[PDB]
Amino acid sequence: PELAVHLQPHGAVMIDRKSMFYFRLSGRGAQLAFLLSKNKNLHKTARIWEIMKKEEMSADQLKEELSAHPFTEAWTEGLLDQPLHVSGSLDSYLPISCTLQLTNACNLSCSFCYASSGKPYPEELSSEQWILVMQKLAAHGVADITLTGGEAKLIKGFKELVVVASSLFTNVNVFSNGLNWRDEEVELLSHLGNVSVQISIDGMDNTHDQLRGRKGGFKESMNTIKKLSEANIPVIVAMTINESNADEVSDVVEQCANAGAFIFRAGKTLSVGRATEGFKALDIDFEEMVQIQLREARHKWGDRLNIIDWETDFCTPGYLAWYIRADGYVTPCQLEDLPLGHILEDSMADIGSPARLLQLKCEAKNCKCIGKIELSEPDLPFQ
Amino acid sequence: PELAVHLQPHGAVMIDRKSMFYFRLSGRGAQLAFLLSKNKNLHKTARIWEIMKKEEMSADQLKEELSAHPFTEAWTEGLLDQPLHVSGSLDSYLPISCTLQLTNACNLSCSFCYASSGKPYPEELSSEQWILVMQKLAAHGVADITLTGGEAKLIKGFKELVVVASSLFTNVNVFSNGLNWRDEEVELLSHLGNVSVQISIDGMDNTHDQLRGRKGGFKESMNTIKKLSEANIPVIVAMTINESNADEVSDVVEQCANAGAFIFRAGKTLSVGRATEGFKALDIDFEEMVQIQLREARHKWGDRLNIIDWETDFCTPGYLAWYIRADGYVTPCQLEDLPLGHILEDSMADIGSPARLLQLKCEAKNCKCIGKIELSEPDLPFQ
Ligand SMILES: C[S@@+](CC[C@H](N)C(=O)[O-])C[C@H]1O[C@@H](n2cnc3c(N)ncnc32)[C@H](O)[C@@H]1O
Ligand SMILES: C[S@@+](CC[C@H](N)C(=O)[O-])C[C@H]1O[C@@H](n2cnc3c(N)ncnc32)[C@H](O)[C@@H]1O
Ligand code: SF4
Ligand code: SF4
Ligand code: FES
Ligand code: FES
Ligand SMILES: [Mg+2]
Ligand SMILES: [Mg+2]
Repeated sequence: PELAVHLQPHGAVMIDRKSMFYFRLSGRGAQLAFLLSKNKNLHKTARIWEIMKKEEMSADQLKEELSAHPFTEAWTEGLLDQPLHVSGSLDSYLPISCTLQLTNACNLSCSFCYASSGKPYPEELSSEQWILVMQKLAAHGVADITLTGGEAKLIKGFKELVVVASSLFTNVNVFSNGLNWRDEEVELLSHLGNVSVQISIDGMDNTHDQLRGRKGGFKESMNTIKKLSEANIPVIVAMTINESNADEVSDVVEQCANAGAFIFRAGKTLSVGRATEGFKALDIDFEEMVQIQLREARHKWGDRLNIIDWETDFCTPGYLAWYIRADGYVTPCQLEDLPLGHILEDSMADIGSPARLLQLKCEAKNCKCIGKIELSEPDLPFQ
Repeated sequence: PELAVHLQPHGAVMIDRKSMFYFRLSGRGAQLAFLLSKNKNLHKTARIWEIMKKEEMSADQLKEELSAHPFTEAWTEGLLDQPLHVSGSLDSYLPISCTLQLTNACNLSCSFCYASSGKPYPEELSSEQWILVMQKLAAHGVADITLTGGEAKLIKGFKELVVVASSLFTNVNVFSNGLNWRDEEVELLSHLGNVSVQISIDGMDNTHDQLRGRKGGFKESMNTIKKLSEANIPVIVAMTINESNADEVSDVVEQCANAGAFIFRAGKTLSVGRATEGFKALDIDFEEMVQIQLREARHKWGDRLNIIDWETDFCTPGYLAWYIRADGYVTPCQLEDLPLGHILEDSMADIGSPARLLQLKCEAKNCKCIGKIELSEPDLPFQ
């Protein structure tokens, strides 16, 4: 693991930047973690605690205390032996993960698209501006970046941008419809080494092609999955479910397994953007139909492919993750246009205002997760 | 080494956080460093460069390019194989080293004291406020902290504060007159492991005691040096030269070597604070007298003690190092009361304003280094 401690106004989190697992630290636990990362010795850390805190603590008591949870238990086995990166703020909520909508342009114009993509916004951040943004985010401790759109790789200067992303972040993911991939793009992402690709597949050939409005789209996108996987790029396949494709999940999973994909994830079509027109919620029969196929698929393909459960490493919207639109406005979530601020016009500290987050929590209509967030009781390191 | 890249408005620096050596990166060199830290392979990095830059580059050309300087040469030997910490800003100058004046209180009242120490300021930051400050500095990439005063360890809550400093920074140094050290303070700093102590010794017994106004001060302070060294704490001895002690340098060096000190540094008395009254610049005969003793001392004791040269790891005042006074005002240098800002009232970004730094560069009367600083031509990574 590549561990970091990220400070927040109500407490700190420890993050494994590689897996993006994170763990809410108690104030005491954070202090002990920092000590162990420095002196690397349970006896030394316990004795320091005794001196500074005027409280008895032996190495056995410290070991037993940390053995109370499997993650803190690893701190007694040398997990904290590498330098622990420090980031964040006690005064504002700064993210550990961001999703950057590089452009709203797209070669498709899917009738369900939550982003209403196809045409770019009249003014979008240039690749040079996104490179400025990424330097600011990385210097603030953002560890994980997703590049989306639209079709992200349509942005002029994409190659330089994705190199900057790879260089400045622990993990990069590029979301793509899988169309119009060039050999040197595959090669570039392969060599960069920390870039994954998420490809949308919405059915077998004919259903996918109808839903996406592209005859031959499935075959091209599946070929892209194969080329990426052959170049050792982790591929995540995202299938967005509706009444047309609900019965095709198991067949799609097989195709993805054969193509070498790493992860398969199915999700509902949400009533956002172009999908609002004529929206019908997935009724219960179709939802159960998906679930039985996911279960069957794990029995069959679970060895060769991670098949995600239908509906922590979840970065809480707004508090731990930001979505940055192609026009520069920052929101808690790719589904939400209610802004925290503007990435060029406002300071990082102002964007992460706790008061605004509370306001967005009660006013957001499209991100369903943010309204459900319950902050833990304040428990800060060092008091 | 524990390497970091710190962005500035005119270019980036690579820092070894352990030794505090740093190196101005060219924009190209910074890009190559990040790539090598990620894919860890000269062939992969060269090929990525070819694809993104549309310029030919083989592994041999990359190796030859980096072999042009001994530090970049190590990047072809795996120096960059651990995660590279990113910090800084393209819009303001943020420091990599800070010196925190925890209090202006002191048990002595030396007639030369640049800080005019003895009585605390009427309002000083509490240890709790300093702990808030340290979290902000560490989250902004400050790697190295010095705790000074006054006598820093007089601050209420010193033990908790120095533990926070050790926990949040790669290196901590505590400056002390060497008086009134408790056994558990020595033990605490020993166990923390990344804390050094700088002790002032201004002559042999009688000259030191006269200059410091403390009969028995030399014997007590030398005993502290011995206790600290016996506990494996690196001790730096600082001798501040005047006409009274200039001929005692070699004798002091011997005492410091015998006591186990790590570094000996002699410096001039500067016309700041209480020393302005009756100030006489060290004339040339006394300055040469010091130099001959330093030379003799290195011949004799250079094996057992680092004897610093009379008059990079020098962190440029204001641009790379901040001094934070006990009243919270930030200045470029411990000798200078001209402020960059206030650590509680102003944002980090506002304190490091490039325009204010230029103004301080031309208006500062007491820091002699800042006026001499010449910024290199702008050479930013990623354009
Ligand atoms: C906005 S697309 C951008 C990347 C790329 N153009 C693509 O389609 O894969 C990101 C993901 O959102 C999904 N998506 C689009 N509209 C949606 C909606 N209304 N509800 C749920 N997911 C949706 C897409 O199918 C895709 O998996
Ligand atoms: C301000 S003292 C604070 C720490 C502690 N009280 C001590 O004296 O070591 C830090 C250093 O500055 C030195 N110093 C004080 N006044 C000075 C002056 N006018 N010129 C040069 N150094 C000075 C001290 O001797 C000491 O080495
Ligand atoms: S879902 Fe992806 S491919 Fe379809 S219009 Fe939206 S951005 Fe384009
Ligand atoms: S030089 Fe150090 S010991 Fe002397 S008055 Fe100043 S702060 Fe106190
Ligand atoms: S994070 Fe916005 S809906 Fe889940
Ligand atoms: S840094 Fe101020 S005088 Fe040297
Ligand atoms: Mg059908
Ligand atoms: Mg004399």
